[PDB]
Amino acid sequence: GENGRKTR
Amino acid sequence: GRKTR
Amino acid sequence: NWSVEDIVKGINSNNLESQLQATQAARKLLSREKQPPIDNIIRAGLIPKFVSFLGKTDCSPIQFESAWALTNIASGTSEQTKAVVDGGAIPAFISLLASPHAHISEQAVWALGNIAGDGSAFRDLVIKHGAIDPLLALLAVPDLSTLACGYLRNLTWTLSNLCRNKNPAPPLDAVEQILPTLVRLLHHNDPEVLADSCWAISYLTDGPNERIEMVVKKGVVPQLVKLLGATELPIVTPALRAIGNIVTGTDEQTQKVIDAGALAVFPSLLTNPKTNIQKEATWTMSNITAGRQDQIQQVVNHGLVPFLVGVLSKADFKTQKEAAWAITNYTSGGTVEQIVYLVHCGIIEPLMNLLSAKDTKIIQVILDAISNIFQAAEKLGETEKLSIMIEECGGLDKIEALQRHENESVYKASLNLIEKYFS
Repeated sequence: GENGRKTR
Repeated sequence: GRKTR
Repeated sequence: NWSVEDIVKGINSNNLESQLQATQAARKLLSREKQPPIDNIIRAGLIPKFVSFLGKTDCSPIQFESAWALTNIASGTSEQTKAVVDGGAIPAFISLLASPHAHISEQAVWALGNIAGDGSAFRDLVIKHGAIDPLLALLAVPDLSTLACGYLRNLTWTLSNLCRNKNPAPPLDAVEQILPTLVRLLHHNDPEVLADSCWAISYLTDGPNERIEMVVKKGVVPQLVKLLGATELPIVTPALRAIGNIVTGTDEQTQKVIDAGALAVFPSLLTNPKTNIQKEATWTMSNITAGRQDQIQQVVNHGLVPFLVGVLSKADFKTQKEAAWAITNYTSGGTVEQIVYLVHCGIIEPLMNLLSAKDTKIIQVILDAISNIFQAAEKLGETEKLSIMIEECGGLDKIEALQRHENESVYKASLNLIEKYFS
């Protein structure tokens, strides 16, 4: 993935 | 020339 | 499911177990799918208390719950991530990297990844607080396969965010320190680790030639070419981006890509059903056809010229623009024999057909290629045989129209060939 932030 | 992108 | 008011009451109770249950309730609120009340928890002033709980080494449950709660806040907008940083969370999370509990250390890695992912400023601030050394120490094992799968994926993703966001690029010594570990991850057998390692390499190669050289010197090009032929699109996309960045460098750096066998993958890349893969593969080709004549010859020998003809004839318009750039670079630096081979593959008619596009730039690019082909025609003496080809496929009454165009580059770049090769 190339996403800046992940939520958990 | 080179196209940077 | 608690209200924010009840969470504030429990955290303000100065009862550690009450604060733990209130923090866990906050973690569950922030873990909702539908609209986590991040702003409400921020306005309640809970972030400084969450950060304080990160240091409660005797109560590791409350360390874990606050770290998770802060991680979900830092995953939000830039202002929400700023609130986590403004609460002093960066040095607190870096201390948590040394936690003996893997789930707590992993949560700290996750949070630092969200913070560094905001942009170059928070990335560099995470580096200034000294996060790279403890992060790397977590991967200091002889075989990565002994680490937990989710633990390894989170470390790869976080290290990848430390490589992102130019203006400015990451510090040189930081990339220097990171790169050997990143190469280990680029060889790991996990598809998600491979994707994020490829993205990081693509970030590091999105820079001047000096940045590309650091990556190429580590020998990753053969592995990038191998991952270029993977069946997973999440792996091909970053690998092709990294390859495309490297061929924007010097001719010698471009030659390493060719030597690794990258050109043998492009028949399928230039016909890939994913529109963006075709566009990026064609962009990569345009920067290879801008190289030396022996490198253009490699494109010829791999049978890639017919594939450029096909992309120019039928593709998404942005891919056709990259193909026109590839032909213009090809004709600009190629030999007469190479340019003749290009015409024999049928480049003229799809080149003429794209002179109807209302995009002004591609018209200038195409008119440049036609001029270069005519220069090769003058050297052979077939300057008139080519004029008939452009006339037969309808290209002659497309250049006449470009004479009555508003842009002054196509203005003159249309009368020039009318006056020389047709009139």
